[PDB]
Amino acid sequence: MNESQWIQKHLPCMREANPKPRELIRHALKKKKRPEVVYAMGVLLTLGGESGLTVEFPVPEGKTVKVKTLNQLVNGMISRATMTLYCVMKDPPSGSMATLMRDHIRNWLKEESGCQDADGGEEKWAMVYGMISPDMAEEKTMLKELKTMLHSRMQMYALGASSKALENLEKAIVAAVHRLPASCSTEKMVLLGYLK
Repeated sequence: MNESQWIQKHLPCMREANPKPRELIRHALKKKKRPEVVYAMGVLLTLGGESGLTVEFPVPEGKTVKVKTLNQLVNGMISRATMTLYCVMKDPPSGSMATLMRDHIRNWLKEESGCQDADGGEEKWAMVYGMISPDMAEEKTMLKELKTMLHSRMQMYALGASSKALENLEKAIVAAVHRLPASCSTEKMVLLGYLK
């Protein structure tokens, strides 16, 4: 229940959207996320009580087939996901089937769409980097060596180091954060929340 909050809680990129159903749709389309995901959010919204999200979506290519069973839905999502999802919105199921489709799409969004993992990419490391001079990093401490690792990571990317080399360093960083003392309990699981 409450698809908007569900979407926003579980698909981080969507928190930047105005919480209304259509606004979420206009937002993800603008951001040009994979077509499957935006259509899945459409279905999840409709099945939750929104009634005309169809006009928000670009009509996809091909025959407009109808989607009654969890079966059709799951097979249509192999090579024709957008069309099948769009067809769900356009002529929605009811009762128990609606529930099965709902839990399917929700589960799909949460664990297979790739849209549930936080922002990877360079912005990530610069963000976690700007978290260590606010922290008195002058402190007789090895927490300052984290910042020097993080600095070298951002530096390495600019200076052209391979993905493999970059990845070693990322493993080391995550290693060093785990090996931080128990008085950094909260600080640990925050840092580990941004780097997985």
